[PDB]
Amino acid sequence: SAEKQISLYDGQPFISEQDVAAGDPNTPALTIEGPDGYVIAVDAGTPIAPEFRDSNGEKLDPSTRVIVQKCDRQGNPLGDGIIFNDTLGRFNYNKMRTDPDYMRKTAKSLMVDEREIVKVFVDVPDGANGYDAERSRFTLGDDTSDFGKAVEIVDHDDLTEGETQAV
Amino acid sequence: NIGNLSAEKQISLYDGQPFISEQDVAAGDPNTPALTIEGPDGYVIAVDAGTPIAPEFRDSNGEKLDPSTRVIVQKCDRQGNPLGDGIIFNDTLGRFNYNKMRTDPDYMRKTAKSLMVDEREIVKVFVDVPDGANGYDAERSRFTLGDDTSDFGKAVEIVDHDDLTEGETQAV
Amino acid sequence: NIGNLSAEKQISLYDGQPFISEQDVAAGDPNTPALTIEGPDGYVIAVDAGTPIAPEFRDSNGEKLDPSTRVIVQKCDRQGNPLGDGIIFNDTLGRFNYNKMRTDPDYMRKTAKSLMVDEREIVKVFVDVPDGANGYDAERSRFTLGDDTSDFGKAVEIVDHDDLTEGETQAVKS
Amino acid sequence: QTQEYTLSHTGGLLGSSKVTTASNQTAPQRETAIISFEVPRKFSEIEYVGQRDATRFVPRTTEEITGTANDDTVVQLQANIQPIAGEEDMADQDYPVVVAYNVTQGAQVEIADVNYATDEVTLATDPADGDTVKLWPIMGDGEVQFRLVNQFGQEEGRVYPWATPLYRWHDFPQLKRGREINLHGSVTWQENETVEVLLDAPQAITWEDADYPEGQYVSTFEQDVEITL
Amino acid sequence: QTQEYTLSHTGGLLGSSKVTTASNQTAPQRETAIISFEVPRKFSEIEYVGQRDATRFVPRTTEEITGTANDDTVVQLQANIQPIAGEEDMADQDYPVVVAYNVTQGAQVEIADVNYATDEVTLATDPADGDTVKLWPIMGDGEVQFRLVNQFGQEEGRVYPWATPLYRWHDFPQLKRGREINLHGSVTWQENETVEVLLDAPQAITWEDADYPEGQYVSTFEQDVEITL
Amino acid sequence: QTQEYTLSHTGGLLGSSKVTTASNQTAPQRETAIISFEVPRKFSEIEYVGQRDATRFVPRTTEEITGTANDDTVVQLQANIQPIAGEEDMADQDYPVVVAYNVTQGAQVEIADVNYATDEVTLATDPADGDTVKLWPIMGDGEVQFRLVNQFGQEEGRVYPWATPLYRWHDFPQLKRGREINLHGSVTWQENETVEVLLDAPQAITWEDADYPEGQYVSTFEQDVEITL
Repeated sequence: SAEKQISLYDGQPFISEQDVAAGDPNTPALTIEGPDGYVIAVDAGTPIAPEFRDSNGEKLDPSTRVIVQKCDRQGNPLGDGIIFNDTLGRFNYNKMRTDPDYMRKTAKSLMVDEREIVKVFVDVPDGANGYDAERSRFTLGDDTSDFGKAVEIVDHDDLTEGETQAV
Repeated sequence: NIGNLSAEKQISLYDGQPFISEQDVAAGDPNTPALTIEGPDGYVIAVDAGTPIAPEFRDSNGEKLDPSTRVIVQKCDRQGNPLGDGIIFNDTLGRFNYNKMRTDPDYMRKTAKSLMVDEREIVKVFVDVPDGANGYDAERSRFTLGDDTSDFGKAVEIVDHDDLTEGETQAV
Repeated sequence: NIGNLSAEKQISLYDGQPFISEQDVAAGDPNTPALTIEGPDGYVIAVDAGTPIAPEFRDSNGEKLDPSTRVIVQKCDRQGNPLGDGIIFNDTLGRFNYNKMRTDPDYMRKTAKSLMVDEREIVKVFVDVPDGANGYDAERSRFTLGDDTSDFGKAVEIVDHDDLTEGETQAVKS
Repeated sequence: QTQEYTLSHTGGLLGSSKVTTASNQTAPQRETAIISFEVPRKFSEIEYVGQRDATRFVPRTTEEITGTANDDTVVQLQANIQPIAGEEDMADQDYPVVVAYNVTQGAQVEIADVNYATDEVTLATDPADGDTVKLWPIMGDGEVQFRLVNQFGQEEGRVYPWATPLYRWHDFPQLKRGREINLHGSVTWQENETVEVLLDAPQAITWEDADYPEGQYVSTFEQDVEITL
Repeated sequence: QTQEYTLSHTGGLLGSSKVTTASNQTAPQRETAIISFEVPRKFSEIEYVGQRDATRFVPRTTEEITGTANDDTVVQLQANIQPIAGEEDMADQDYPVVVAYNVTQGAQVEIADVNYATDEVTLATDPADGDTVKLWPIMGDGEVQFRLVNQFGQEEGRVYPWATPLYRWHDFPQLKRGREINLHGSVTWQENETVEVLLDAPQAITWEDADYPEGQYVSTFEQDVEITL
Repeated sequence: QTQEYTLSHTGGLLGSSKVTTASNQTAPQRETAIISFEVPRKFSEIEYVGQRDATRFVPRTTEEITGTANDDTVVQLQANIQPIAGEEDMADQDYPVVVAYNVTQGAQVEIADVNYATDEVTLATDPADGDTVKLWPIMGDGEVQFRLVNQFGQEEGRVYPWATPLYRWHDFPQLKRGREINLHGSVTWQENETVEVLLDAPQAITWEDADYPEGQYVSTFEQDVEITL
């Protein structure tokens, strides 16, 4: 069918990234951005693999925080609509990538039209190591597995509710 | 004796008020607002389609910054969050001719549209200095939004939230 | 167990409280308020037609100021603005006989009329020292408004704004 | 079968075992406890009713003052002093606001004059070098409240949330109908549902010193109640 | 029988007896009074209407500056300076923002240049050691309001609760239709219902010094009114 | 318009001004406060619901241990130690129960073995005479509760009267659905109706030392909430 089950990560074209310094929560380390004619969707709960390590390949301070956040056009943050306000010092990477219960689901569902941004703001408060991306990764889904969920992509061409989803 | 007055009151905001805020700014840092207006509680303020500004933004050495500099007024809801749908006065800096524009109708520069500010809503003054220029200071700078003393210019319209039966409608 | 209570509560105000404010005063400056009462948020207060006051206003050297001194309690809306429509307790100083007037029913000086104070409304205590007198200090001074412990005197009545449905009406009153 | 009764800072209806006394925290001001009231073996319940029931509380502090060859006669105190019922005339205060006692000379130390709101005092006598004196001024500038315990330490809460000050306490003349105290509150507590008074103030408190002259008990708290037998 | 008229900081319709001038409080900033307006013997009433009526107010301060053998030519001021109508070019300010006068040499002291927002000034001349000079810069960084009196001191309140600043006052060019001032407020006061202007600022004010060169009056306030005869 | 969010021992939604951290009282055990949560400028309300909402709290203490020529390698602690989730195998504790750091050598101090319930530890390394070491074992043997404030200090009371222990806190493995914590309680607090956590224990607590290696923050508290915007 037109629906397809996928799982995102860092090394993709439409996604973008950048290094970040300590005490600069307004600098997004990851910028997801709607492609043209490809709507996506996220139900109320889907995994994330928030790997966010140092230059020296070390997860940053546990007091670090991650905030996923929706953004409309204009490169603009938005309050009504936000997912995954959480710390860093919580995930236990090596297991949470696999187990069903160390897994981490979203707050609520989501949709992303052909041009809509999502940002991953990172509050490193202070007294910490700077962030690097090449030593870091990210995900949003587990389509391979059974118990877990995944991202639902659709091509805008094969629909008649496209205008309603555009509203 | 004193004459009675309406709830609507005509004023002109500026830097040295308490509920307004400010901060210094460095070059090449647009997302750092130099002014943060903030709704007081039990008050609404209103701005019609066109109202002046006196965007004085000088250097530490008391000089208007580069004409390439830009000013953006911007509404913000709660959450300290910028907003795009709802924005006023995208302009440069190098266009005001301060010494006259505080006074003259032609040099005067109004808003783009109207505005309203509930008991708790923020407005921000973002300043795009291009790069490598002189840093901003606030004590050597001023700002306004209205001309209430004059007779041709407009002014800001404040109301106390208690004095309205349409308060629920303006809350929606 | 504890016994339930109403929203209405009977109290007596004074200097050493958070929301009240004060300041020192010099002679010949009646416009300087030595006390600035200030409506707390979500707490209306009320004063009926007559309630005591203990206008204890002494010198730095712990002495009641000149008897020609005067006290004016006065309502104020916001804007730090005094108001003539609404004013209580225009009286002198060297009259009260402090030591007993905090106690006896007879000395006890009641107000001129009632009062109400919304979540942010100010009241001020102007102090007309004539001139050339001794200055004012607050730490060597006190002030009160009610008699809540006793059985003959009145007290200030506080209510939390949340516990009412006439709050909009009193807001229109102002 | 309801009869009114009276309590004390000592024994009485509790045998000095279902009651305790205690000092307070000073360096960090804390709304600490100084005195409790445990229901004893017998009673079905106890009742307190402010606006109907009375109260008395006479608090004093303690210090230690040496002397000198060229003795001073004069002292300062970090505890604000006021009168009780009217003037500061020690003859007619309804009980003194200061007590003093020399230690070397096991005798009183009478007062000549008080620097009233300055919180300083002049004495009548002349102490000696290295001679110790103990004072017991009254306690002001402090709050008070009541609360309750559910047989463990789980508080129900408090009687009446708002506090009351002690300079005010001294000010209102005890011992006069109408001018008596009647707080606000209405409670009840059965066996082992103890009560505890609380105090928040900088200064200390004193219940006993074993050298205080006037009757073994520096301070007191006393109170009326309505008991079911 | 309603006719418009004008008031002054001096005499006029009041004989310098139904008006007073006054300085302000500086060490504690206080919203003090500098000038009043008592109704004189005659009138039935007076009316002010902001948004219809005008106003003018030219405030200056005072200081004292010595000199030196190796005189400085340069000064700093603890009172922020601005222009009035446009540039800081003393030739064309519509009235100067600074005045100076040497005391030893009973003569003016002309200006060469101004450090504009630095709040410092360069002079044209060279003062001498121990030589006194008096300056009269303008006054900024201060509020203003109006109020009223009920024949005693019992204030009715205030005309318009919100204040107005003086740097702004200087900024708006006086003497230009439309660009004139028209505040907000609408009042009336009969015999002995005096008015008083109020000012809150750190710095002083000056009405007279008897050595100011330009016309005996350092500052002024002037105003329009609508009088019933 | 209800959205879930997370809090911290630091800043976040409060800017490190509408929150504070604090140590506790040790010599007299007191159910003191260590951390607050003031509502900031913006929000209409906050909600907590035990049995729906989560919690995390990682407490550690501090001490100071010298060294010796014939150094011991061995220590005892007056703070009972337990595991967190399962065995005491420091490799796989889900976070260590002890941290150590030499001061002279600005470096870690690794552990060899633990005397488990004896509350003693063996180290891997050999400290030197007069050499200082800082430790950060976890905190057990202590209670915890919540409460509330009415904008002053007048407590409404408490969320849920019964306490909870910290050895138990460590015991339940955090980070596991179902095995998560969900206390009992249901509350709401608007602007300036601050919350304060409370702790009663003998031992100290530590939020920061500026020499703790792992991320500037010795301990933490973190929590979920349901906010109205």
